[PDB]
Amino acid sequence: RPVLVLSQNTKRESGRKVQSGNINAAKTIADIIRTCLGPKSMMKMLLDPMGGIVMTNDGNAILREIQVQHPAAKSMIEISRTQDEEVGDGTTSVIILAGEMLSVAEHFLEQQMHPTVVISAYRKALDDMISTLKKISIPVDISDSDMMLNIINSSITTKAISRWSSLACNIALDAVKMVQFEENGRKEIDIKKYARVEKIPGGIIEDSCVLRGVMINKDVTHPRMRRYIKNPRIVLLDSSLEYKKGESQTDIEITREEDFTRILQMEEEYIQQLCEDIIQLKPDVVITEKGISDLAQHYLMRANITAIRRVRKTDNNRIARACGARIVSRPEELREDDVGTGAGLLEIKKIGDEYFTFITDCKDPKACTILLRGASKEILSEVERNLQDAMQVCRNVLLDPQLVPGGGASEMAVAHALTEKSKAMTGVEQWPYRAVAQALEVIPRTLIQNCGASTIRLLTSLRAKHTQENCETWGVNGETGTLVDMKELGIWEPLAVKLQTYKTAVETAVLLLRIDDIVSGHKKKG
Amino acid sequence: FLQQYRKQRMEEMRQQLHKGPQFKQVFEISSGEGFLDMIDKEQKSIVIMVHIYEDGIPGTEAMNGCMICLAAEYPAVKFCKVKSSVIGASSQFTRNALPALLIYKGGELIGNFVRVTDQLGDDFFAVDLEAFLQEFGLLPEVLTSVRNSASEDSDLEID
Amino acid sequence: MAAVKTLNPKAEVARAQAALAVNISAARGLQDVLRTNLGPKGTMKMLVSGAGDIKLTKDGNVLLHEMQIQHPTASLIAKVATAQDDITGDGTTSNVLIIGELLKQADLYISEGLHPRIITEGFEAAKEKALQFLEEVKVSREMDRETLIDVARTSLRTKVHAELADVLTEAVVDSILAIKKQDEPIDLFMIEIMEMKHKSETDTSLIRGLVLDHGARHPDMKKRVEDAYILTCNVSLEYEKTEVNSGFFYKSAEEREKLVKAERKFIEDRVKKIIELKRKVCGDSDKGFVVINQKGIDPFSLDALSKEGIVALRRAKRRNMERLTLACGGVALNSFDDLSPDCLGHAGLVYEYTLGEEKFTFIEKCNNPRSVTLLIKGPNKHTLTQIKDAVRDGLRAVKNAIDDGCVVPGAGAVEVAMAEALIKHKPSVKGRAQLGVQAFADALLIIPKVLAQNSGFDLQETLVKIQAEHSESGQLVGVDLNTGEPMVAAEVGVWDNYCVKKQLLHSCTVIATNILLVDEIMRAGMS
Amino acid sequence: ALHVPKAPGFAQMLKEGAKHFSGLEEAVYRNIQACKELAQTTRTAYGPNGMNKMVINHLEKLFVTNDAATILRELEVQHPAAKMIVMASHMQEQEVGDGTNFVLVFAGALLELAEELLRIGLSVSEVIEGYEIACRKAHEILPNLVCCSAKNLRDIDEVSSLLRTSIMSKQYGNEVFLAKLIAQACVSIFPDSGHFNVDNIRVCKILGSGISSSSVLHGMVFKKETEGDVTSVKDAKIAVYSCPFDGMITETKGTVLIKTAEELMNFSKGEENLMDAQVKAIADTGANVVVTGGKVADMALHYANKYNIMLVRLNSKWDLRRLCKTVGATALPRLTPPVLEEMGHCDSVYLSEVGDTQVVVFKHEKEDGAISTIVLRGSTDNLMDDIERAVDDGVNTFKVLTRDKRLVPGGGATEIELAKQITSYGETCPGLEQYAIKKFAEAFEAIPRALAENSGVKANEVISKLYAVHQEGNKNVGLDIEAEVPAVKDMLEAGILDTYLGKYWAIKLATNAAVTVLRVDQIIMAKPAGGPK
Ligand SMILES: Nc1ncnc2c1ncn2[C@@H]1O[C@H](COP(=O)(O)OP(=O)(O)O)[C@@H](O)[C@H]1O
Ligand SMILES: Nc1ncnc2c1ncn2[C@@H]1O[C@H](COP(=O)(O)OP(=O)(O)O)[C@@H](O)[C@H]1O
Ligand SMILES: Nc1ncnc2c1ncn2[C@@H]1O[C@H](COP(=O)(O)OP(=O)(O)O)[C@@H](O)[C@H]1O
Ligand SMILES: [Mg+2]
Ligand SMILES: [Mg+2]
Ligand SMILES: [Mg+2]
Repeated sequence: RPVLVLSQNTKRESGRKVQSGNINAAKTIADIIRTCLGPKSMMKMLLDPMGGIVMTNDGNAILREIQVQHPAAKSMIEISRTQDEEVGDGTTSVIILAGEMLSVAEHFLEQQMHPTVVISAYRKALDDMISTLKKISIPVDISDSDMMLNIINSSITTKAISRWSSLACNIALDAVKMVQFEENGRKEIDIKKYARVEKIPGGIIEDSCVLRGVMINKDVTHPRMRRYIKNPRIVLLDSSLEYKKGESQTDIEITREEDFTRILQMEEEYIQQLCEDIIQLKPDVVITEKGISDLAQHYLMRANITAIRRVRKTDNNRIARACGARIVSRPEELREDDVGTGAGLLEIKKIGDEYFTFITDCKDPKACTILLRGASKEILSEVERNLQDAMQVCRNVLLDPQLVPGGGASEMAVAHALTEKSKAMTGVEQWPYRAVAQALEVIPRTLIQNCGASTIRLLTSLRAKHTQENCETWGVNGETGTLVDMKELGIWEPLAVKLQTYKTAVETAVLLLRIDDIVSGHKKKG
Repeated sequence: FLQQYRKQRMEEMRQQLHKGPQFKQVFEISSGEGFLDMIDKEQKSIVIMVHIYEDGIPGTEAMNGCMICLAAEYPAVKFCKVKSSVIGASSQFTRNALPALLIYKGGELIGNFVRVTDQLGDDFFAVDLEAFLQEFGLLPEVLTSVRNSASEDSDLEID
Repeated sequence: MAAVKTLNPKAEVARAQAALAVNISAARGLQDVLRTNLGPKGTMKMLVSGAGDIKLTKDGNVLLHEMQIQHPTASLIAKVATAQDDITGDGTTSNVLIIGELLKQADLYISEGLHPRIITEGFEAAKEKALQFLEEVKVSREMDRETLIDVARTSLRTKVHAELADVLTEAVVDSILAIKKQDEPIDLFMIEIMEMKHKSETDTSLIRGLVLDHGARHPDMKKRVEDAYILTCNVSLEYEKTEVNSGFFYKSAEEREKLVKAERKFIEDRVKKIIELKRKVCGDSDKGFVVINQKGIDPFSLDALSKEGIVALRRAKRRNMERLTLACGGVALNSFDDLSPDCLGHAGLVYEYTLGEEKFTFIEKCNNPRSVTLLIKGPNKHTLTQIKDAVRDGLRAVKNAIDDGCVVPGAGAVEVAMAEALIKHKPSVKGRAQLGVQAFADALLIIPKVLAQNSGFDLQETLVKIQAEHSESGQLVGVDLNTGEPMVAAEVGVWDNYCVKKQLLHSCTVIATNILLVDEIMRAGMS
Repeated sequence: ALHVPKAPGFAQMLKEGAKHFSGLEEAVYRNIQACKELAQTTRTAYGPNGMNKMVINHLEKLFVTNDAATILRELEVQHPAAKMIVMASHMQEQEVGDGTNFVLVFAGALLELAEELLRIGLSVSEVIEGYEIACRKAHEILPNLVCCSAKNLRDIDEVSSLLRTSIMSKQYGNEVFLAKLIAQACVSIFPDSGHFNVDNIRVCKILGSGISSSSVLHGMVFKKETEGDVTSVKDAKIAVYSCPFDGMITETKGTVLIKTAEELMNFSKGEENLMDAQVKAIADTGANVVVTGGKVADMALHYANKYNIMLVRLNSKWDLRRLCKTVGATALPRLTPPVLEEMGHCDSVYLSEVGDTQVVVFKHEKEDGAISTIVLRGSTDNLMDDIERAVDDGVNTFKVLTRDKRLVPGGGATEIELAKQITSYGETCPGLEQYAIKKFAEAFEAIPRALAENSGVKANEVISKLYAVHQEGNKNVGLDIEAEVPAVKDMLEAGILDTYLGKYWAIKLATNAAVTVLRVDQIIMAKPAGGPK
């Protein structure tokens, strides 16, 4: 009956209402995780739709479990994920900053200022923020292990693992240092692939350690295999050690009596030939990503060789990195180079009620396994998240050795510098510039709020202190609510984290400011 | 002790890390003719799974989360949900047939599971329903940065 | 209402004091349910599953798993208890009670406007002090048979009836001492637990060998072999199809018969190898031959083996390969390519027992079996399950006692001493964390309180009697569940695993600290 | 102020369908009441005067019997405590074979008196301790109550007299005839070797001529026909084949490859000649009866008919092994002619017709063998099933007699003597366990009370007379069924005896079930959901 231009379910709204809704949604997203910032933050309990429980105080972990309908909140969640993936830290800070800049932009949008002017002012302020951050930074001697440990500690004082700080810092530093690789003139760290974190519930957290090798959840295929080898020689394979069909259709035609027996004998002889090819290199351990036949097990064991089968490809790559081996598909092409010498011990021991394979005495290994042992699964997941944050911070510092004062000192200094710069523009865009400059004070403000101290008095004192000459390192003590210089407290952040936080927050503000129309309801049309 | 399925735990752990961007939600069909013109539409070579449920009945949210995980892991399949009352099922369906797994392939049914609580449970995991669906061969056989896809003029050289 | 509900209208949120109230209420409910489990005088709970299966249990973990609860905090506590049972195998009920009392004592101060952070700081300081005290109070003793018997009784009496506890204590201690190797970690996979359903519960015992749940599959097999040569093999003695799609092509009935005869030459050759070895090792009827195979045997090979006086078993368990190699002393074979008499185990008696439709095979009179079996006999399925759980707990307790060089007095004595030490150390702790230390001490005092309550006495009078006696004398005095007067737990023989106590302290403190810091329970994964 | 909210804690966290029963009055008393209800619903089928019950299961199948184990099996019992008591009864049936009703009645009485003790003020632990002590005392006393022994199991008359009492409770009207049949069947089995196998007694139910026409056959009877035309053999030479009576084939794939016309025209002739040669080789060994476990080919059947060989096809392999055992043959895997030692010999194999059923009979003229068959006649399927249950009870009683030859007087004499002795013992012991011991002793009164109630007389007068007689000194005196007034008579003179081992196991299992039910203090039932099986 009715005739329409667009579809019936296509709903469109535009005007000041859309901007107000976007800014309100961003402020709501910021308020969700506002109290999860600082050393005195409180954890949150998240219930998964699958029935699982996430108990954490990380910005990205909290935000990725929230389902929202407003596309502005979806944008903010994507911002959180981007910050988490790019640098690994500052996830709550970027969300809070984006919310604050969007609020101070809404203030101007209420008046008759076009959003494009606000966006231009925001971009200019972002450039000046980058300049100030690069100016107030300090170098770091990466050789000094104590300084690196202090940096990691300052990174993890705000997490639940802070009670065991020396252990976690040493674990992260050792893992990052020994996963470092440099081949063909290319330097890589690769925390994602190598340096796997394996968590086993039970035990005590102080028993956790980083292994000089790789531990996998596998057991020997046969009981008579040796479960403890002093200096094993390890061979890694992809192809199965069992007789398998070919690709082509290869039906046989048996007419003589002995052909069936001959086929079976040839299958056994092929298995024996593969095992002899393996044995010719004189190894002690054979690891296969696929199955190993029982006859293959017998032939390997006749040469006193421990065999483990059905290992994941990632685990095999990690073992190859750790023990200096090379994965070989066809056993007949095995060479002396492919055999992995360098493992200093291999042991299959029992933890709880399950067997675990340890290769934990490698000399100069390029891969490691972090063995987490805690109260339960959720505690171990939180510990793993905190360790990931620490390792990301360590890698960021190693790539860029620049350092920046923490606890809001850098932000207050940048805000003061930007205000002093704005004292000379004498234009019409100076007001958004100064507003977004002062919007950086939200994180010192929320630090004070979480500490429980008086926000107004402490913020006024800090702002007055930053007006002096050499006071760029004066911040707020997160757990006592006092103004302390951060060359004494020692809280410092990598420059990369701060740069990424500012850039991402300002660009999120720009992206959500450039929008004044929302159309929804149309089908994907695909 | 092969019945314990030691690989089930590692499969669940790998499924927990399914996707980075978002968990995504199961599409909710709002009308009958919408149901008709989505089952009839789309390629016939893809399997479309339809979820039948009513609010409040137990044994539902677990399989909602299971389908969420399956859609996260499987981009090909078209898991979707629709209210039982919206379609207009009879009293017997609304009293003893709430768990219904409607599977479409080629425009016609190939899987018609109903009353799956006994064969699945009440708080079953994703792997359990995945194996149950795999029992009848119902499952068809890298991570980009964000995206890659950007006339037909490609390139030439001097000529 | 809140921010999340504004963003997601169909969301459930508990915020600020609401989260604390919900978590503490859940913990208190779990503690109230599991209070009656603690101690040998605790009540027995009956669980009926959806299908109607009846289960009698007293374990904290078993009770938690089959308790119809769908709470988040209960889920966290269940995970903690599951880890505790997985590693140590004991202390689940104590874990739940200590968590609940820690949360209750913390709430007692939090409700007076105090921040949970100070409570957590006090908790961690008290945990460190309690760990130091536990290190300084443990009884480092030689793990002889008597001490292991004491520990096994201390566990099984809490798990089952007194006489059944004594029988299980003897069996468990004997089995552990049988499989244990000097200065070598104890592998508990080598103690097979088999269930029989024909005798009383007190008829369970230890077999210095192995018991198999399957018997010979040929009616002509010998039902009893005195002197047995054990051949532990993993070779398929049934017909196997070619991997490369062979098929047969013939032109006459005679050729078909020839092909049929010639398609079994492989399996016939393997059986002939087995028969030749049997004839070599034993040329008489004095020594029997037993073949245990992890893979099946077809009727033709079964008949061929039976014609030679060989008893053969098929489809054995995978772990039974190691169990038989360790018990009988042979070598597991994956192929008969080169087999010699040195690969054969020995068994001083092999016989089959028939029970209903199930056939069992017994392998006794081994020389020095490094792997033994525990036969569970009872008139009911629930009785078998309960005895199996009790045996698991006792085996874990004895293994823990052997592993650690020390053992800790029980009956609440160590908790009372820890509370006294924490009270003494409280002035040392600066700030307002003294309240957290006091709460930790009061929470540790839950064990003697619950023990006295279960025994039928009054909490306050018994607790003050115990504390006064400990302060006056200094002895590690605990609750005597029969009279109520303090007793020296070490002298009586009430022993607790030191590793269990350390794990209890660590896990309870960690989970309580993490729960107390939660300020928002959230669920917004829908819509 | 119009609703009572759920209490904070466990009450709120409980699932929607779950039930939580805790404490004494909410759990223990409810369990005791349920067990009492089960004991009541089974009580009326106790003793010779016990009454059959028509029980219809969920599959509309009809059972009429007074066997307590069968009645409990065919009842959809839902209460967990009654389920536990039923498990105890089934365990008693499995271990011994008779005494299930005794187990149930004793457990019900014990739980009733336990509830009474808990009401007067005794604790659960003290009641359990007293019950255990009294059970130990009863087990100690029981051997002294043994009256006589079997002292012979190869005698038909002695075995029939011993087995009469076991199958007197079931089929009270005609027990002598059934006793004689079961005695003959059992004596045929049970050779010089002491082992006796219950499974060796086979029962065949043929409808039509009343149970009084039942007979025992030293052999096997199969409700089948003969594939061939030969239907009667007088000097049978059975050869048993586990393979089908057909030419064996390959196992991968059999494909006939023909490349010339001569092969095409000669293939069928060669196959037929080979089959004829195989059948003639089988027949030349003197064999005249062939039993196969598989199908029978047309060519093989024709050639067997040509050589006058009786063919029987037994589909079930259990029957195949039973026939091999009873005839003395070996199930060959191939179609080769049987060697001399593997040939089975039966004195007469023939095709008969009983009622309207075609049967094949393997009959031995000698009064021995390995398997004996009882051919049950009747006029109703349910009646024949009840007679079969009685036969099973008698065979199990014979097996128990083989295990242990001691006997104790029946008719409630043993129960009354045990009650008197345990009551006397309970006076000596001080403490709070004396009440529990006295109640355990009094729980033995439920057996003579049930017998008197079923017999139609006053139970109190019978019990008082039994106590008077036992106090006088006659410990082998039970109630007399064949009387219209409460009366007692000597069980030893009347030959009413039941196995000592059965009573021992029944008492032990009933006490264990009672104490296990008593130990339960909390019940957490999950939502029933579904699960029909
Ligand atoms: N001891 C401290 N005193 C004051 N501020 C601190 C202290 N430790 C960390 N901070 C500040 O807290 C911030 C870290 O908070 P965090 O919970 O990691 O949020 P995000 O993940 O967004 O960085 C850093 O910016 C740092 O400046
Ligand atoms: N005979 C006894 N006398 C006194 N105290 C005992 C006796 N047996 C056990 N206990 C104490 O009672 C407690 C029993 O705890 P238990 O029920 O095993 O909890 P869990 O199952 O969580 O380990 C132990 O801590 C032990 O110290
Ligand atoms: N002729 C008889 N006179 C008196 N009592 C008898 C007679 N025959 C059997 N009984 C009694 O009946 C009881 C058997 O009951 P029964 O119905 O067989 O129960 P169950 O099948 O559980 O053994 C025996 O204890 C015995 O004392
Ligand atoms: Mg951080
Ligand atoms: Mg315990
Ligand atoms: Mg009877």
